[PDB]
Amino acid sequence: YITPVNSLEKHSWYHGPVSRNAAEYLLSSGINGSFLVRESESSPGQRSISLRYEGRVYHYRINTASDGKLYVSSESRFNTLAELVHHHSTVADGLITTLHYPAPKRNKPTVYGV
Amino acid sequence: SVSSVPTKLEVVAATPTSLLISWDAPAVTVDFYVITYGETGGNSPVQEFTVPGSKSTATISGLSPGVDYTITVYAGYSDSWNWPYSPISINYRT
Repeated sequence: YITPVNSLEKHSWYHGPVSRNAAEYLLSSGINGSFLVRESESSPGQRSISLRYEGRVYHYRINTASDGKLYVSSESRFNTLAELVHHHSTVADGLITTLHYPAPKRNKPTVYGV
Repeated sequence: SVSSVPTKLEVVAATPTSLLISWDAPAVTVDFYVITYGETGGNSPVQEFTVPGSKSTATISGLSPGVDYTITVYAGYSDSWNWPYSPISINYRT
């Protein structure tokens, strides 16, 4: 029932099993370049970037190449997710803007809210 | 046309400093709703509060007259960030 912790959650920018909709909430008091990386709860391995720019949140799928490399743009592929994020932290390479400010992690919700 | 949960978000009553809002409950259980509200565009951070999932109304307080606000309502869930429904939003000027 409770999702195990992913090793990638050591990164300030990787928030784990978070939906598109929860990501928008989590980024609602961010600035240009605020972002997080998330995985799908139901079918993990499918990761996304959510990025804030001029008051809107943009969502991008992270693709897996046939040799296992990860990319947003097929022109810039990497061995690891961390390498990809570090790349896009100075080179937009398709993204509306660069990945500049990892969103602060919040306590998981309870029935009483968040 | 994207769906959302909740669905029928509207201002039921307005004052210079407050907006009473309401929405239609979905068929499914929602644990709580998050309401965010902020001046449209820039420049301030949004304020936020939550209400129980049993609620379909809320009062937003401490606003300023003649200002354009963007109000967003999310359906939220305990012990999870897997919130599966698109939030709903409106714009309103006091």
